[PDB]
Amino acid sequence: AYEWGVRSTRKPEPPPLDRVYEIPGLEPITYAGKMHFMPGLARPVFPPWDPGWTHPKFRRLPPLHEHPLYKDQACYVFHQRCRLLEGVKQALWLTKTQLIEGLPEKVLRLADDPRNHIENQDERVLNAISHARLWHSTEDIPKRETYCPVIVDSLIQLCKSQILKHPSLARRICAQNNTLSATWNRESILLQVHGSSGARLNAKDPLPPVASQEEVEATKNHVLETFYPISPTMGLQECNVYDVNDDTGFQEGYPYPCPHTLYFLESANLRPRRFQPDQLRAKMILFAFGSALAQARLLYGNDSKVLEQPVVVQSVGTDGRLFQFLVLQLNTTDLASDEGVKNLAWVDSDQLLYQHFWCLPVIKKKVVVEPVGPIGFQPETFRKFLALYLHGA
Amino acid sequence: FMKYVVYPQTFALNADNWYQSFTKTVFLSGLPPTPAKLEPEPTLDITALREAVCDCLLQEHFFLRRKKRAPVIQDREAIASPFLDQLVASLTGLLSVHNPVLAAAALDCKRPVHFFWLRGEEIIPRGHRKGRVDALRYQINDKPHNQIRISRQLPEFVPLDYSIPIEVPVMSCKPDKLPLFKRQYENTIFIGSKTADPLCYGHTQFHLLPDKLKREKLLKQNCADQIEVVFRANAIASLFAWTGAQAMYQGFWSEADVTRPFVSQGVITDGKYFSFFCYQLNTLALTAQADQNNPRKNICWGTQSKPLYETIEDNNVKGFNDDVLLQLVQFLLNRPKED
Amino acid sequence: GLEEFFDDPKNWGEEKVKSGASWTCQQLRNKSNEDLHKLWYVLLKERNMLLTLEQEAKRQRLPMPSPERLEKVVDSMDALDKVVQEREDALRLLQTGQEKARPGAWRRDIFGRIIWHKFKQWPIPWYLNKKYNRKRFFAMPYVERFVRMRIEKQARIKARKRSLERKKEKFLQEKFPHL
Amino acid sequence: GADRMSKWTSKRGPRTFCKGRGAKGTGFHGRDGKFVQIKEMIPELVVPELAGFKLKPYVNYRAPEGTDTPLTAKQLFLETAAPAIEKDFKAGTFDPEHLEKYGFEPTQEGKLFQLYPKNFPR
Amino acid sequence: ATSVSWKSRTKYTVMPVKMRKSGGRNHTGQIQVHGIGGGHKQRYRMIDFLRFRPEHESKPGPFEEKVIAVRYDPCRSADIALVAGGNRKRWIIATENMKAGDTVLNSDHIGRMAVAAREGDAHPLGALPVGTLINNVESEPGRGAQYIRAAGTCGVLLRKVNGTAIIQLPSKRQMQVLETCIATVGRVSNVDHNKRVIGKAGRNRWLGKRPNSGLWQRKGGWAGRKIRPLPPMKSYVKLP
Amino acid sequence: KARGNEYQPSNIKRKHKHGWVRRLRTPTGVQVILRRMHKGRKSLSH
RNA sequence: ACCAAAGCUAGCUCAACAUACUAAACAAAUACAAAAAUACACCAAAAUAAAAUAAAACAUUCACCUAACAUUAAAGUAUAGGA
RNA sequence: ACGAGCUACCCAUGAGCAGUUUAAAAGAACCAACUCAUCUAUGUGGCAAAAUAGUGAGAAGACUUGUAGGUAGAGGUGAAAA
RNA sequence: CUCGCACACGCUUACAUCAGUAACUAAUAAUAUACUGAUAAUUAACAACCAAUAAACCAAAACAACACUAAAACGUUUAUUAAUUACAUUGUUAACCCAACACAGGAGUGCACCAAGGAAAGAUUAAAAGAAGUAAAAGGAACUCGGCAAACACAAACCCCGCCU
Ligand SMILES: [Mg+2]
Ligand SMILES: [Mg+2]
Ligand SMILES: [Mg+2]
Ligand SMILES: [Mg+2]
Ligand SMILES: [Mg+2]
Ligand SMILES: [Mg+2]
Ligand SMILES: [Mg+2]
Ligand SMILES: [Mg+2]
Ligand SMILES: [Mg+2]
Ligand SMILES: [Mg+2]
Ligand SMILES: [Mg+2]
Ligand SMILES: [Mg+2]
Ligand SMILES: [Mg+2]
Ligand SMILES: [Mg+2]
Ligand SMILES: [Mg+2]
Ligand SMILES: [Mg+2]
Ligand SMILES: [Mg+2]
Ligand SMILES: [Mg+2]
Ligand SMILES: [Mg+2]
Ligand SMILES: [Mg+2]
Ligand SMILES: [Mg+2]
Ligand SMILES: [Mg+2]
Ligand SMILES: [Mg+2]
Ligand SMILES: [Mg+2]
Ligand SMILES: [Mg+2]
Ligand SMILES: [Mg+2]
Ligand SMILES: [Mg+2]
Ligand SMILES: [Mg+2]
Ligand SMILES: [Mg+2]
Ligand SMILES: [Mg+2]
Ligand SMILES: [Mg+2]
Ligand SMILES: [Mg+2]
Ligand SMILES: [Mg+2]
Ligand SMILES: [Mg+2]
Ligand SMILES: [Mg+2]
Ligand SMILES: [Mg+2]
Ligand SMILES: [Mg+2]
Ligand SMILES: [Mg+2]
Ligand SMILES: [Mg+2]
Ligand SMILES: [Mg+2]
Ligand SMILES: [Mg+2]
Repeated sequence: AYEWGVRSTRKPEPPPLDRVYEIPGLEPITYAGKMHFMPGLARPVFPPWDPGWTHPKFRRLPPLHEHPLYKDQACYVFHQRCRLLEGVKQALWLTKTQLIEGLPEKVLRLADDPRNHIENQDERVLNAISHARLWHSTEDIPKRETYCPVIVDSLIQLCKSQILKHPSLARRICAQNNTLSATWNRESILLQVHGSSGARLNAKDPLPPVASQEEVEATKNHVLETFYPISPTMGLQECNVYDVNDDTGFQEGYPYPCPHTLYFLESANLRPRRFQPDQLRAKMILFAFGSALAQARLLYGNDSKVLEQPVVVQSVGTDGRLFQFLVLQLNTTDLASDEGVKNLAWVDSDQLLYQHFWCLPVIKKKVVVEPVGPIGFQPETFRKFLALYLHGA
Repeated sequence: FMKYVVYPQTFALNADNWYQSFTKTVFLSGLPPTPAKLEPEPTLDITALREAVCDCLLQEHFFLRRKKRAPVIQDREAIASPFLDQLVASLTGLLSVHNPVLAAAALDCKRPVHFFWLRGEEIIPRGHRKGRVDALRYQINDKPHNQIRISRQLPEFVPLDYSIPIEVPVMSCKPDKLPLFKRQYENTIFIGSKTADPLCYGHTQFHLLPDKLKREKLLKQNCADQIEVVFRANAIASLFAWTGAQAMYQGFWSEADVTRPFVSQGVITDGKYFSFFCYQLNTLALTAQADQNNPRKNICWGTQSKPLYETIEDNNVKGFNDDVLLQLVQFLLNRPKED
Repeated sequence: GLEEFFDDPKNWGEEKVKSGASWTCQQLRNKSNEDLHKLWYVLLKERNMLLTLEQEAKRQRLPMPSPERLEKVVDSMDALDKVVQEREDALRLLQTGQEKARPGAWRRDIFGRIIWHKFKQWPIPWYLNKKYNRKRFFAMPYVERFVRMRIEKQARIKARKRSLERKKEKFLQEKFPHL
Repeated sequence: GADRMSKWTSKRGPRTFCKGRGAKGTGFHGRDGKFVQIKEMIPELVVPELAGFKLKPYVNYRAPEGTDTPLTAKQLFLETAAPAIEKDFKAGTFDPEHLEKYGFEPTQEGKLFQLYPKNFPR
Repeated sequence: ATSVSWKSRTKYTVMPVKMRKSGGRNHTGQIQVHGIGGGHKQRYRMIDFLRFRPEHESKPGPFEEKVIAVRYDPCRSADIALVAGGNRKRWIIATENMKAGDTVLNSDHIGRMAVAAREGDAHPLGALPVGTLINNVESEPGRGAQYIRAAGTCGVLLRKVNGTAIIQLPSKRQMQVLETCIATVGRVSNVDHNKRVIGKAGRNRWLGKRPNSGLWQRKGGWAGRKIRPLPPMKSYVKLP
Repeated sequence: KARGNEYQPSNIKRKHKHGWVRRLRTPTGVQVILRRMHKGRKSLSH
C-alpha cells in the first residue's frame, strides 16, 4: 500500500528521551527548576496539562462519542449540498418512487387556458429575463450569484400578480431557511433528509392528489431499477450523531401548515460548484419527499401505512437559464419493504427559458450583427411555471 | 474626482441637519396635506390585514425554527429581515386587490440605489492645488431592503413652487467634522435598475435599521434624542437619492432643473418601530452656479417613530397598533393619476 | 462640569495668582487611606486645569500666570504616590516578605549580560508557550570572549577616570599652595 | 538608505503593519469578525464624593513641615500587631500557631487584592 | 532555507488537489535537476495504485466496480478513469479501450482454471493465462503498483514456475515475482502518445521544460553505440 | 541601462533581512549584535 | 587694510597599586517587522585553524601566531631539520 | 562574517494586452498602450557614472509586470556572452 | 503648451495658519511648497486587525449556449464545540519616492484626454563657428567604405548565412 502522508511533513517524533531516564532509582536533574531551557541539563517531562477550570473556547474538542445524541447506527444524511452519483435513479430508490415523463395533466390544462395568462406575457417575461440578466446591476455583465435568485423572484412576482383574478392565492406565505428533518428507514439502511432548502412556498390548505387510482395500482406492479456496483447510499453523509424525530421547520399550530412548492437555485459562478442538471433533479426529489413525509407523519403519525389521503408537494429548480419542474405524490409511509405501492413523481426536465443572452452588442466587421437581449424565448417554460404556481386555485 | 460618501444610516450625532444641508431639504413633521380628492375606496378589511401581518410577525419570532444560535442574543437584523420581506410581499398582494398598479409593479430586494451630485464651493486647503476653487461632491451608495417600482409617476404632494417660511439649515463647519470622509471611485446614478428598464419611477422604499443603531444601544451611549434623528437622516438621504436618480433618468439635471416634482415614499424600521416619510424633490440644481437665484426647495415630511406591536409572547402578539397598519396602507394605496 | 478645567473667572486676566506650598510627605503620612484617595482627585482636577492653562498660554503667545503652581501640584501628587507606595511595600514585607511587587529572576541572556528579567502573566504554563520557549536565557561559548572585552573596556574607563582625578588634584595644589 | 535611528511605529509600515501605541486591549475578536468588549477588562474608575470634605491642592505656608520618618515594616508592626500581641501574651492567651487574629495572612491566593504577585494596578 | 513539501495530505480524495511545482530545486533551494520549471498550473488527482482494495475489512471477497468517466490527466502520460463501487470512488489508470458506463472486476482469487481476461480486470499473476498482456504490476504482494504505468505500455506474462510468475517489462527485461501479486490486464490508455508532435518550443515550455544549456561539450568515451547483452533477470522473490 | 537606483525600498524586506529578530535567530547574527554592542553603536540593528 | 595670527585648557598616554572582573539605569515596554500586557509547545548542536610570508623559485619545512608558571643560569648547549 | 530591495533562474500570489484583419487568442498579419534597444545625430565633468531627439523591432506570448519567498563566492545562476 | 485625479508601495511633517527673511535653502531675483520661528493639524463607514475539526462534492476561466488543450486562481452546505458584553486598537498631512542635486532618468494599479494640470523667452543685439528646423533654380547618387543621413519616394528583383517566433 502507498500511504498518503509524507515523513517530512508529519509532526516530528518526540526527541529520544534523555539517557538519565533509563536508570532505575535515579532522579534526573532538569531545567524545569529555572523555568526555561538550558543545555547541560536533561529534558523535563510534564503531565498533560489540566487547567482545573475549563474554558469554553480554548479547551480541546470534545470527542464525538461523548455526545448525548450519539448512536452506533450509522445514519446516512442527505443535506442541501450532497451530489448523488446516479441522480434520479438513486433518488427514486431511496424514495421508493416511480418516474413519469410529463407533468400531471391537471397542471397542463391549468397552463393552456388563455384565461390564465398575464396581461402581456411575452412582453413581461422578456422584461423579467432582460432585467435579471442585465438591468438589475450596475455592472456590465452580472454574475450568476446575483441573477439566479433575481430571475426566480421576478417570475414569482409575475405569477403573484394574478392574486387579483383568483383571490385564493393570498392563502400562501413564503419562508426562507427552515430546518427540515425527515428520518426514515429503508431496507435496513437508515436515511435522513436533513437541512435547509432555499425558499419554500407554504399554503393554508393542502393540494388535491393528482393521480387517478389506475396510476397508483399500476405503480404497485413497477420494478425499481438497480445499479449493481454502486450502493444506493453513495453520495450521502455517514453520520454517527443525529436525532430521529419528524421535524418540519415549524412548531405546532402554524397557520400555513401545508408545503406547496420548494425552490432550488443553483447560484455559483464556477461550473464545478453547481449541480449537474440530473443531480439537481435528485436533490429536489429527495427534498420534496422529506417535506411531504414530515406532514404525512404529522397528520397520521409514526406508524407505517399506505395512505388513504396522498400528500402532494411541488419543486422547481434553476441554473437561472434552465428549469427543472417536479411534482411529487407521496402514497406510502412504509418504505422498509421494497414490494408494496410506490410513491409517484412527475419530472419535466431541461426546460430552457431562453437559449442565450447578450449584454453587449456583438459586432462583426464594424457592423452590428446581434443586438442586446435574449436569443429565443420559450413561453412554454414560463407557462408551466405559472401552472405550478396556480395549482392551488 | 474626490467626493464625500454620505451614509444614509449614520452614527454621527445630528446627521439630519447636515444631510438637509447637503441636499437642500426642508423638514416638516407630520404627513403631507391629505389629498381629500380620494374616492370612497376604503372597503378594506382591517381583520384580514391584522391576520396577514401577524402571520409574518409570528412566523419569524416564534414558529420558524432556525439552526440553533449559540449567541442567543438573537440579532434583530437576522430576525427582522425576513419579517420585513414577508410583510412587503404579503401586503403588496392583499392591497393589490384594491390597487391594480401594484400588480404591474416590480419588487426590488436589497438592491443598490446610487446618486451623485455637486453642492457648494470650496477653496482647496492643502496641496499643490491649494487656493483654487472646487465644488463639493457627494455620493450616496444605498441598499434599501425593499423597493416598489412602477411604470408611471406618483402625483405631487404640493405644487412645484410651493413655499415655506422655514429655511434650510446652514452648517458652519466643513462636512469633515460630522464625521464624513472623502474617497474617490466611480460616480454612479442608479435607480435600482438600468436606464433601459420600462419601470422608471419609485413607489415606496423599505429600510431596515442596521444593528448598531438599535434603540437600546443608543440608550446606553447617553443618546436620547438621536433615536429619532437616525430615522430622519436615513429618509432624507435615501429618498433624496432615489428621487434624484429618478429625475436624472428623465434627462433632468443641474442645468435642466426639473419641470414636474418628483415624489417618493419610504418606511424606516427597527423591527418593532416604524416611521413614514414622504419626499418631494423639486430642485435638482444644488450646484454653485445653479443655486444662486434659485428659490425652490426639496421638501421632506416625516412621522414620529412608533411601535407596531408590543412584546410578542408565545405565538400571541400582545400589543397591536392599527394606526401603523393604516399609514402603511395609505402609502401602499397611492396611485398615478389616470388619463 | 466642564469648568473644572479652568480657574475661577475672577482669576483669568491676572499676572500673579498666589498659592500655597505643596504637600510634604510628612503631612501626608498623617492622613488616612480614604483621605489620600480623595486628595488624589482634588489634586488631579487641579493638575488638569493647570495643564490646560499652560497650553492655552502657549497658544496666545503669552507668559503663563504664576507657572510655579504646576510644579507644586506635581510634587504633591508625586509625594502622595511615594507615601501610598510605602504603606504597600511595608505591608507586603510583613505578609509575604518579598521586596519586589513583581515576580522576577536573575538571568543571563544571549549576549551574556546578567539581566533582571521581569515576569509576565500568561494563561498557560511556561512549557506550553511557543513564543516564550523561543527566547534563550543562556549564552553560547563564543560569547565568553565578548564578555571579557566588556570587562576590559570597563576597566580602562575607570582606570583613566581615576588618573584624571588624581591629576586634577596636583594641578590645584601648585595653583593654590595654601597648605 | 531608509531610516535606522527613528523609532518603529505604525505610521511607518505598509497597510498590514498595525502596532498599538501601548493602550491595553479591552476585548477579543468574536464570531462575525466584529470586536467584542469585555466589561471586566475596561478599567472602572473608583471616585469618592469630594464635595463634603475639606482639603485643598495647596497648603498654608506658615503650616509646619515635620521630621521625615519613612514608614518601615517595623513601625507598622508596632502600631498594629504589637499592642494586641502584648495584650494577649500578658493574658497568656497567645497562640504561636494562629496569628490570624492580629491581621497576619498565611497565604495570598484567597483574597481579592494580593500583595506579592500584585493583582491590582492602583 | 527550508521549504516544506506540498505532498502532505493524509486522506484520500477523488477531488483534484492543489500542488506546487518546484523547478528542479531540492528543499535547500539549490538546483538538483536542471531544465525544469514554469509549466501551466496543475491540480493533482490522487491515484490508487493498489487495484485490489476491499472497501471494508468486513467483506474480503473479490469485488466489482463501475467506470464512470475517463479523463485526461496533466500529471501522467496515461489517461485515467474514475471508478466507483459500494460507497467509495477512486482514480485508477485507464486501460486502452476502457470507456464510461463500464464494468471492471477486482479479484485476489486464484484457481486451477485460470480466467478469460477482459481489460479492466485485475487478477493475481498466477491466475492469468501465460501469454497475457499486463500493466500496473506490483513487485511484492500488498505493495501497490509501480511498474508499467506509462501511457500505452504493456508488459507480458512470460511463464509460471514454482508458485512464482516471470514477466517481461516494457524495456524487455525480465522480472520474477510471486504469483500472488496483482496486475491489470491490457495496454495502458492513449497509445498514440508516442506519435504526438510538439510543434514549437513554446509547447515544450508549456510542459514545464526549460531549454538545454548553450555550453558546448565535446563528446566523451561514454558516447557511441554500445551493444550490451541484456541484463540478468531481477527477482523480488526472497529465498529462505 | 542607467544604474544607481539599485535600492528599491520596502519595509518588509528591510526588517526581514536586517531586523532584530533576524540577527538573533542565528549564532552568526548574535555575534554581529555583540560586535556592535562592543563598538558602542547607537543602533544595533534595523 | 582685509583674509588672518597668537594663547592653555579639555582630555589623553604609559606604568604602579588594588580589590578581585560584564559600569551606570530600570516605572512600563522590550527576541510579532526588538521596545506591541493576554493561548497548547517543541527545542537545540559540535570537525585540527589556514595562508600571505622565509627558504632569494617551490613541493618537506618556515619562530610569535588569542592554549597560565615567572625570574637568574645551564644555552643558543643536547638535540631537530629538502641535516 | 555580510550581501539576490540591482541583476540571473526559480516558488508562491496578483495584474495587464485597446482598435483592425481573420473559420482561429494560429510562438499568423497591421498598429497603440506596454516591452525592448536597430541606425544616425546630439551629449562626452553631460539632463544622465549610458541620457535626449528622431528612427526602429516585438506587441495573447518561449509576453510584459507588482508584491512576498528561495539559491552565496572552493559558491550560486546561466536559451554560454566565461 | 498639454502625464491629469486617486490608490498601493515608499517617504516621514518637508503639509496648514500667522509672522520674518541682513545672511542661510532656490544653482539668479521678485517671494516662499522647499530657507527661520511660533502656532496648529489627518476624527471611520474606507483599510489593517479580524475561528477551528469532521463530511459530501470527477465536471475550468473565456458575455458561457458549449467546447478547445497547455487541463486551469477564486466555496457552498451538514455536523461538533466556538468567551457574548454600547463605545477596542491602529493608517488617514504634503507639492512626497529611487537616482549625491528642487536631476530631461527609473517607478505598480484604477479611471479620465479636460471640466483637470502647466509656461518654451531675466533684458537686449541679430557677428563667426556649433546645434535643431523649413524652403530651394538645372541635375538626380555624379556623394560615400556603404543611398550613412535626408526625401513630394515609402516599390520591385538576386545571392550568402541561419529554417522559423
Ligand atoms: Mg543608512
Ligand atoms: Mg502602516
Ligand atoms: Mg501607506
Ligand atoms: Mg466596536
Ligand atoms: Mg508532470
Ligand atoms: Mg497526459
Ligand atoms: Mg536536447
Ligand atoms: Mg549545444
Ligand atoms: Mg549605491
Ligand atoms: Mg619564498
Ligand atoms: Mg626578498
Ligand atoms: Mg614567488
Ligand atoms: Mg603558520
Ligand atoms: Mg633525517
Ligand atoms: Mg528578488
Ligand atoms: Mg488585441
Ligand atoms: Mg503575432
Ligand atoms: Mg528612443
Ligand atoms: Mg530629423
Ligand atoms: Mg516609438
Ligand atoms: Mg511592428
Ligand atoms: Mg513581424
Ligand atoms: Mg529573497
Ligand atoms: Mg585557486
Ligand atoms: Mg561556478
Ligand atoms: Mg563561446
Ligand atoms: Mg529622504
Ligand atoms: Mg511650512
Ligand atoms: Mg538666493
Ligand atoms: Mg491624501
Ligand atoms: Mg536666457
Ligand atoms: Mg549661425
Ligand atoms: Mg542647417
Ligand atoms: Mg525639405
Ligand atoms: Mg534642387
Ligand atoms: Mg560612386
Ligand atoms: Mg568619388
Ligand atoms: Mg536610412
Ligand atoms: Mg528605398
Ligand atoms: Mg525605393
Ligand atoms: Mg535566425
